[PDB]
Amino acid sequence: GMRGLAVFISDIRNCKSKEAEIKRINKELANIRSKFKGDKALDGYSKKKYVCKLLFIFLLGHDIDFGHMEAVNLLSSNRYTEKQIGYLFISVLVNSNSELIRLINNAIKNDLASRNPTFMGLALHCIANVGSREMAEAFAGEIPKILVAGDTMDSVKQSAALCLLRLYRTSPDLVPMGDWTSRVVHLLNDQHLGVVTAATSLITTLAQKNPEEFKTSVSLAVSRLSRIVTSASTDLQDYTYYFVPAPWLSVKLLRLLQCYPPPEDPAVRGRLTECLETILNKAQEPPKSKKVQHSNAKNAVLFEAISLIIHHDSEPNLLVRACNQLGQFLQHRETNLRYLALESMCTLASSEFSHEAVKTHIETVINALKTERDVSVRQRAVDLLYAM
Amino acid sequence: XXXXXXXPQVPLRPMTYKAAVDLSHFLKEKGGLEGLIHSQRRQDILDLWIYHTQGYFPDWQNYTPGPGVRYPLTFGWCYKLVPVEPDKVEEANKGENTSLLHPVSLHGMDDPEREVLEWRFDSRLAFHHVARELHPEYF
Amino acid sequence: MIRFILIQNRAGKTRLAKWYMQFDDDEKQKLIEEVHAVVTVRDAKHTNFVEFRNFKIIYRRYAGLYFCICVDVNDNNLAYLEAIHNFVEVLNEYFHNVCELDLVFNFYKVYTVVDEMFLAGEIRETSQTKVLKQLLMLQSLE
Repeated sequence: GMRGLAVFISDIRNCKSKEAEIKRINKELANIRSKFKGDKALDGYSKKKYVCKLLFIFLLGHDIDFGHMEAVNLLSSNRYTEKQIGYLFISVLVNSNSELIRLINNAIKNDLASRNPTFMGLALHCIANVGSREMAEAFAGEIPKILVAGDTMDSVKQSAALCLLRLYRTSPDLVPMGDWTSRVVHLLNDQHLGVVTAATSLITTLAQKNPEEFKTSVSLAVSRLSRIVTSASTDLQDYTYYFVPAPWLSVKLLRLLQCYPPPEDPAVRGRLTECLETILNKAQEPPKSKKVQHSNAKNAVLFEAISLIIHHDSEPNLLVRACNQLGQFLQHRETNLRYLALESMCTLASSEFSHEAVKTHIETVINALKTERDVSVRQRAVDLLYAM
Repeated sequence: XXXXXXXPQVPLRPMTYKAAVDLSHFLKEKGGLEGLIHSQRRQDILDLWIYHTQGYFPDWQNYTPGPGVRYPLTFGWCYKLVPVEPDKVEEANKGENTSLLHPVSLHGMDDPEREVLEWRFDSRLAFHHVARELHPEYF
Repeated sequence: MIRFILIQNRAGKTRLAKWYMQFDDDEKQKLIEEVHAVVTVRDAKHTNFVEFRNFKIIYRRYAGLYFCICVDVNDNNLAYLEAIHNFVEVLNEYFHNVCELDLVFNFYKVYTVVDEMFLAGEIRETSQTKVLKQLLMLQSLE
């Protein structure tokens, strides 16, 4: 690694007072400024090392008045470490300065053009992190092409999907629905779950403004969701978290489903309901692991599924089961779960069909009101009472 | 300590008062457990070793709910979990070199009542089944 | 979405900060201070979530460090709670027995890690295997 950087950090730690820290820092700033406006052209390592030191100083809370140019020079470097530090730097310290912006944008352009996936991910992330309007203007057109193209690497695909999301959030106008939309939906079918995870976020946000374009996703997601929950540990070894299969992708697909009403094709609607029934069953099954990570992963999916059930207000039997599980959670020893159950049930109360089922637990709630130490939970319980 | 020693092969055996009492002492003699910070992973490691070597199915080691001292359900198990005082937890977590995932650093995430707990040995537990007295419901 | 990720020690020094939304420095500083106030005072007794008018905080404490993810109110509380651990565990594997000091000396590397796991105010990669593999690959590179 870079020894000189390590030493400068140790020196800062070793400082006994705020003042000593300032003195050491100003010394470094001057030493560095000396090198940059220095006769010697700097080797790749030192330029990378010094720019790193400047960043540390910035993070320390001291403003930095220079070093932006050097960072751009590092962007050109073909060495990854040099390129990563530079891109980090312009990401943290963003300039309104136009001269810099044109230089940066050219640097990014070169990287996206380069077939190396690592450079592409640096460039892609940079756009996402900065997410500037100026930056959007430059690449809003280009990014979907990268995302949608086959032959694009998975990792590039992941960042590509999320990067476009940033562009769409920042500058919705520059991102119009087009033909990339169809291909993006089928990205939900990708073998690599990391891609699917990223794609689903893009889709969920897009579907909110323009639902009609992406209803095809509904059918696709329901199929993957069902497959994932029934999935065995050996089949998804990489994405199984404490014996829970893809908890986060499952959550995300359920939230996507919440954008739409129940699926138009009954076959799909059946597959979905059986899936939700399964999820609810798994809750009551004896736990594979005693560890809390298992429960949190498992329950996070459940609470999202319950959220979908409540949203649709579609299936009575499910609404009934949902009410039941939440009621069981009111008694749970973990403060976290009781809080969440009280919240969800509170929403559930609004459903006309389920209203009477919720009123069953009024005593349980009141009992909590007498014994509950947590102030936040007490509010979510008082809130439930008014709901009934 | 024995946690280092631990860190199917044998036939199944029932958990009995004699089994639990002998087991308690067997662990004490091998050094360890007393004073040790509780984490679910640790107990899982412990439960398994007892299970593989000595054939006791890992269901026996359960404790009363918190907060406060957690008492063993199995009679003749002489180890109770007691909460560490807050000031003691903080002093232990002082410093920038303490591991993020060390049991003291977890701050009782494994515990529903979120209390940091340590094993302590009690002679009395062999003679008095404190768990039954406190929570007959469980019995 | 995730409005911002915060890694803060008990003292109040900021080990990491990722902003997925626009904030001016006056706002950020108010936020950093505001977040520190809530978590240090808040105990075990309390839930892992803290509720803001506009935002929600999911936070967990490891050693001297508070890991805080700030999200919109509709976002999944439990999911992000465990996302934090998934993140810590990746960090653990990466630095080999990770500690706060590691986060200071290798600060430029922690950004790399966060970006693999979170991007654009969203969850990116949730597989420890793949994040770690990628992280290893990059080490080899010059």
